[PDB]
Amino acid sequence: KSFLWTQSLRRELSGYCSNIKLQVVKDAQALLHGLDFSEVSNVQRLMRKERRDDNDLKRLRDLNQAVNNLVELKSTQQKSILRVGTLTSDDLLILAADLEKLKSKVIRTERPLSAGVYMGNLSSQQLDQRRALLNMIGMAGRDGVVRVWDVKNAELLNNQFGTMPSLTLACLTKQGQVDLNDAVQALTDLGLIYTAKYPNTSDLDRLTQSHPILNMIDTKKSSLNISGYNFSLGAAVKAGACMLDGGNMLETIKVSPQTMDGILKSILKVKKALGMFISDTPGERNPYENILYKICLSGDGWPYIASRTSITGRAWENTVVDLGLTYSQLMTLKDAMLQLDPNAKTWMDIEGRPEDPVEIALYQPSSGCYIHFFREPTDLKQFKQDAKYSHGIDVTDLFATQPGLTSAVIDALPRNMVITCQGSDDIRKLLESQGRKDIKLIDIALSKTDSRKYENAVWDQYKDLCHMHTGVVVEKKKEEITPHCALMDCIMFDAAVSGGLNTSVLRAVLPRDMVFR
Amino acid sequence: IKSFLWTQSLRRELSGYCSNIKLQVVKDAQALLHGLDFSEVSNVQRLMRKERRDDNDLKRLRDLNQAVNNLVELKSTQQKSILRVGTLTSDDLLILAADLEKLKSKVIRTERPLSAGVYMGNLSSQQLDQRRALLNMIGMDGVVRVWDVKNAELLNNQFGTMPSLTLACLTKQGQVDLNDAVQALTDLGLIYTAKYPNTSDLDRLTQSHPILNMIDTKKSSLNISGYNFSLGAAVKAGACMLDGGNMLETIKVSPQTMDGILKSILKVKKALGMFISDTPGERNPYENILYKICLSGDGWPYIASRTSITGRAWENTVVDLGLTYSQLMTLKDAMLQLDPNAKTWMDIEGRPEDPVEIALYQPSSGCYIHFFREPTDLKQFKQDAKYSHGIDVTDLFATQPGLTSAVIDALPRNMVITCQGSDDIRKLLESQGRKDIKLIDIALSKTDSRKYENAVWDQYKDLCHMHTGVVVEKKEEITPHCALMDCIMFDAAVSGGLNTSVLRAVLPRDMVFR
Amino acid sequence: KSFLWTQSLRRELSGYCSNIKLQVVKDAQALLHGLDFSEVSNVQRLMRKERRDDNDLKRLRDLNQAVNNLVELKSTQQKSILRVGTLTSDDLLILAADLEKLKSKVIRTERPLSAGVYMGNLSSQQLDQRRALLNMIGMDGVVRVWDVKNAELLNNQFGTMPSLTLACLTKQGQVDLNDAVQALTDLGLIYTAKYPNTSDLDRLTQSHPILNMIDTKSSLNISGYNFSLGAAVKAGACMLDGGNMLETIKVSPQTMDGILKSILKVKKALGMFISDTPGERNPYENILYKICLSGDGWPYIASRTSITGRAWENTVVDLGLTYSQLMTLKDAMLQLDPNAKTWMDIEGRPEDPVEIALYQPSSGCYIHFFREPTDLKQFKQDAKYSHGIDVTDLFATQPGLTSAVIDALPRNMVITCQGSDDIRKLLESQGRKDIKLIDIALSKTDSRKYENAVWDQYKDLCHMHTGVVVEKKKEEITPHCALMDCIMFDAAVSGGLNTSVLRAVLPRDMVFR
Ligand SMILES: Cc1cn([C@H]2C[C@H](O)[C@@H](COP(=O)(O)OP(=O)(O)OP(=O)(O)O)O2)c(=O)[nH]c1=O
Ligand SMILES: Cc1cn([C@H]2C[C@H](O)[C@@H](COP(=O)(O)OP(=O)(O)OP(=O)(O)O)O2)c(=O)[nH]c1=O
Ligand SMILES: Cc1cn([C@H]2C[C@H](O)[C@@H](COP(=O)(O)OP(=O)(O)OP(=O)(O)O)O2)c(=O)[nH]c1=O
Ligand SMILES: [Zn+2]
Ligand SMILES: [Zn+2]
Ligand SMILES: [Zn+2]
Repeated sequence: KSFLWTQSLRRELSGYCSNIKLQVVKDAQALLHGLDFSEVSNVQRLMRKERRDDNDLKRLRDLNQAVNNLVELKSTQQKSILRVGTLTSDDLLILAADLEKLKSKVIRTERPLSAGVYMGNLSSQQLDQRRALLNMIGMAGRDGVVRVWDVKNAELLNNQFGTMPSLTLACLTKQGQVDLNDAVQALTDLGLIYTAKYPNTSDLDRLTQSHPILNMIDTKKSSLNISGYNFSLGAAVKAGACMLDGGNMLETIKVSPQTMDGILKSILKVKKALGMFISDTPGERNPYENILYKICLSGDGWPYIASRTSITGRAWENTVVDLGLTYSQLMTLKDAMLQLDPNAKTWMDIEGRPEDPVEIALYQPSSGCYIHFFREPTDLKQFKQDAKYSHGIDVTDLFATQPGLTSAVIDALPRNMVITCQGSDDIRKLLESQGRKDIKLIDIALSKTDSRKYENAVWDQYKDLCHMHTGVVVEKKKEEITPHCALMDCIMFDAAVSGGLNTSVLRAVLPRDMVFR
Repeated sequence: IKSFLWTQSLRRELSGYCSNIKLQVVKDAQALLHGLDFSEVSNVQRLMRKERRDDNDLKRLRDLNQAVNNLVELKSTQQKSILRVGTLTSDDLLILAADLEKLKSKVIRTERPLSAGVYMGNLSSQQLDQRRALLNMIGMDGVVRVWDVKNAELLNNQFGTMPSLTLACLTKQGQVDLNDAVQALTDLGLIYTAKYPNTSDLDRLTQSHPILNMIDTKKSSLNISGYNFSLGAAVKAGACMLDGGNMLETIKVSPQTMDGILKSILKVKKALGMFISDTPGERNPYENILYKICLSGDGWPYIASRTSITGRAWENTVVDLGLTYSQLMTLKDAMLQLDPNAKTWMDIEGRPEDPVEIALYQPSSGCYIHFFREPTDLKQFKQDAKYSHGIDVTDLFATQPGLTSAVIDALPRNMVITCQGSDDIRKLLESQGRKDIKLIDIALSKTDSRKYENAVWDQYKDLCHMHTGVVVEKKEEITPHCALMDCIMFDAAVSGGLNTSVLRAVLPRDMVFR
Repeated sequence: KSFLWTQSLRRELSGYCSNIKLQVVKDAQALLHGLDFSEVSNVQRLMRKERRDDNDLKRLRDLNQAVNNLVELKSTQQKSILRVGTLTSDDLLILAADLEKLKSKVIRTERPLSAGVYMGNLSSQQLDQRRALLNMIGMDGVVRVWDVKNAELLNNQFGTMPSLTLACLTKQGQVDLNDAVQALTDLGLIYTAKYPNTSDLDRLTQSHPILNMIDTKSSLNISGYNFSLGAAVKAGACMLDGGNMLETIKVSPQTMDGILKSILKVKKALGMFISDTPGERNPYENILYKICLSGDGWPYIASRTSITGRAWENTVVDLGLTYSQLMTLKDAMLQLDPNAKTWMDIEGRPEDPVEIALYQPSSGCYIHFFREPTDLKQFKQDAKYSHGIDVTDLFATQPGLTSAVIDALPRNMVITCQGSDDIRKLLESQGRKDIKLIDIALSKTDSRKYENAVWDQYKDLCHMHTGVVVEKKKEEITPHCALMDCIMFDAAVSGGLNTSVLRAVLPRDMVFR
């Protein structure tokens, strides 16, 4: 049971807990004195939209920044590198495994909000499976892709949605029109129930007769559904936890670079004692997934309750362990593939020979999504020739690429997809070698001159999407020419067929974290 | 804890008998705030602070209880219940009877010493420690007692807690708004859905709910009143504020639902392995619910005013289908009242090898042992009836067997016993293997022996109802000889007079009769 | 820390230390000239076995005997009675309390090697707790190292001795005696200032190749034929000219009280104590064990393999179960399979029992113990018509075991018995209702078919029944023993009686005293 994991974590981590009521209340007073609550109200309106854009994201990020400026309980950017010492060698293997698993769960929980899930012309079963994923993660339109956030840089969504007890307190007070004191009291009572049990709707009902301010709490919302400006029971419980000058609440834990390793060691002791685990399914976190994510985000702050909105990066980026895709990876890849329209015109192109590919790309011009990844060659002799005369890739730059993607991506391609390419024999052979004989191919056969008419235009617009081509490439007359990229080739070949290049933002299908290791 | 597991299982099984009584408890607490003299509440708290209380004190208590009972609608009323086969099986009733007998013994050894008392004077270090241990377990001239009273049965059911009274006292005597106490106790009730609240929980609750600092966590269910603020009292009241959670506290019992409730308790018992402990002191959840329900087939066993209920649980609920181990513990404990060093008379009626009435009397503290035995020699008995005791043999059927051996076994080591016989007493004590007891033969003349005979019967007639037959001497009719009255009159003869004095029965008048 | 305690003991006992290097080398030279080191190799092979039997034990005890025959540094059987004198009355109370605590720690450490611990079908939480204990002490479904008829033959068979360690290194490491001597001397030097650790040993091996024969991973589940760091350090302590090494202490009956008095001065000064943790001995538990084994010998370094008895039996103080005994009892109970068929039977009434037995026939273990009666009048009837126990023979039995054993019985056991009503009441008395009972109800006649075969095999298991017992008809009959009953009631249900070694769950010195 989840509360048992929590109580044992409380028992084990008691020495890292503190009484922070005063500081949370002072932060709440600073917001009350300093924050535009009509702008809070404005951000609540934006979170009620089914579809949000960069203008919506800017409003949220600016408000988060204004909140951050007024409070003292703030997390600071602190990369942590975990080495043998307080943590054992086996401790470190356990932690690196569990963080790989959390990376998978978090990406599959958050990414489709921005990447999107195609929900148009699909079979009954596909629609059912997809709906199940969407429902599980708390998730229109065009076309027919379901996507909550349409933004140029999805990375600007990181860490912008956490609840903070001082904000929750200031907003209950100001937006609910009660005295700060009555707000503190209602939360204290919820805090007290939480010493003994997770509070439920029935418990909260009884509390609302005492404190009508608790009527603002929606018991149907989860942390998947909310921002720091919304009133979930989760937000209220976390605030109430902070009001006790008393009892080992995990929400009051502070981490510093001096206590990180020990706090993690204590978590691993409870992990082994209770058999806690990271789940393979996306959506809501268990107590262990939650504590581990919060601690690893920053070795300097209050993991549960400080303002975390100025923190860049993910927890698996901010805390690293120092001494064929996995199941976790394959699930990420499968769900990322759901963004593709199986019916749409889809280009494919490769660099390297089809029995030895080093760069592969697929491109759907209509929605603008692309698949793009790399493979280390087997035949280094032939690679060197292809490097001089085609692709200009330095082999040593491929060392950091994720192995196994060629198989895995090709296996995950929609059944009966139709692929368009420039030179059909190479593609067929590659697809057949990976066991896909069902994919139909359209060979375009453009002339060499017609093929590269939009070459300069494509590289002018889209250069930032590929940095792999570093070597000078020549052609026999020898003259220097622009290197061939699988991805740019899909885009220029499509532009040549279409008779023009549009200025479109493109959407990467694979996470960068999967393309490279 | 195993105990809270027992409570939670009972809550599940019994949920259909629970009810939403928030509004009634609060309305009752409202009638008390409007109606009750809270200076008298305060007066009764003063009296509960005394180490020694008397009948005047018990008076104030019962009268204030009557005042409380007159103001509230949540009241249990007198309802005797007889359990017969039906909803409860043959096997069920055996279990409940075995369990009530266990509870009875436990409860008496817990409560009776508060008024009967325990001698703590001139005893060995071993005995003093063993007695101190018992005393600590139960909340407590050589005798330590708390209630010095004429009729101790007037203590029954005068000390329960009740949600409405606790709420009304918190409010008035704490000087906070009613809603404030409700709020604080609600919180306490919420915690009690998940655990039994402890001192730590109370500490954290008080920091925001100052009203709770009136609860002193040292005070216990045992030796405290409905007017005092124990954690138990607050927890019970909070249980009533939720209107949910299947709180045992909100159960109502009627003559129609009694057998069904006890059947569900028995179900939980078999499933959890619940039991009545033979240890005195704090009640486990099984012992406690069993007590509370069997007190009345009509009320709210946990939270109603019960102070108008006469009788005890094993008297108001009965199963219709020598000493047991449970009684021998009760017996061995009741005997602790005696001062081994005091002057002690012993007299018997019937010959030494066939006793029918035995008595011992310690004139200094006024306590007495008195019981009966069925004769083996019916021939010699009828002669004894005509010439000595006038006891009708059939009136002895109703007396408890095996007291002769158990009492003589439990008599304190090295006691000096005074008697108008010595020889019949010796033989009998030797018969039971008590050679260590020293005897003083007083050898009074026939006529000096019975100088105070009328005086003694005049004052103490109600203490023995067993002598019914006409007794003659060579013939003229004479006053029958009673073992108890003889001890008293022989003592008066030696003393040169008889004091007007209340005596104390060492044995429960409930162990003498079956 | 333990080295702190060692340092203080060295300061205070220094007058009892002597230089014994010459005698140690002489003994090692006697072994080198006399001992069969192929047989030493054979006993090392036997100690590598995870499970060992009585043939293995005989090999060890015969080799130990051969060693003992060859050396002059040997301890002699010498019982010590401690009386008021050099030790004060309070000294004697401290020492009595400590020997009781040490007895508990020692039994909890060594006894499971032979009694066994059940590690079969149990919860996750039980297996974790039991694994922790087994790891602490250096250790079908029952894990045991020694499967032997008489585990007392294990006593004093595993001590390290400097002459043997020195002889074995020399011969089996194929170096000159002087090379081993100088190597251990250097180790002894380090020991004047610290307990040598792995880095110290690693450093020394680079100048002394012989020292790589030593393992750094203890004194538990090894012998004197093993090359532990402990044995090598002990040998090294003997190689030094002075420096107050506890290893060189000699005790006699004249010095014994004075040595103990001095230890107690250190105990008081440092706050030394006997731990309740099973496993490795701290220096106070160690010196007290070694001194109290014999009042005549070299407690750390002599051959001890001919001494019978334990330290709390060989040294005694003449002046309801303790915490230490309850710890011992809880651990003893780990031997039982909670899932196995288990008989129970009692003599005396359930309210007043005087003999209790439980028996698991598959594994062969039995719980068996006594209690003094409350009602002597009923007891005397039971003595004449059932059990034949003389009440004065119950005086010497350990009280408090009824409550303690029953409270300690595995959760959810199923118990088989002949007549269920008395067992129920007794179990109910200690609030054990989780224990399910099976009433086997054999006829009186079928009951006791195997009565004579059981007594013929197992008489030595109960000596309590001395009274003549009779059955009205009046004729003499065989007294009824709770233990023998479980055994014969089992044989009747099984249709035969196997010849089977039985194992007592409880230590004998827990049943008595
Ligand atoms: C991008 C986005 C995420 N979310 C949700 C999904 C993210 O996984 C989640 C991250 O929240 P945090 O994990 O940032 O929120 P929290 O720390 O308060 O969580 P908890 O209550 O356990 O302490 O926010 C939204 O509700 N709306 C959005 O638009
Ligand atoms: C004789 C005497 C009895 N008693 C009481 C102690 C107990 O309150 C009472 C027995 O309990 P009730 O069952 O009388 O008390 P309760 O129902 O409130 O207990 P709980 O909180 O568990 O519901 O006998 C005294 O307090 N003082 C006395 O002097
Ligand atoms: C029963 C049994 C005991 N033992 C032994 C291991 C230890 O050597 C022995 C304890 O012996 P001593 O206590 O006899 O050991 P020691 O004096 O050599 O050790 P040290 O001076 O370094 O503290 O218990 C086994 O090894 N296996 C067994 O099966
Ligand atoms: Zn490229
Ligand atoms: Zn009479
Ligand atoms: Zn026997």
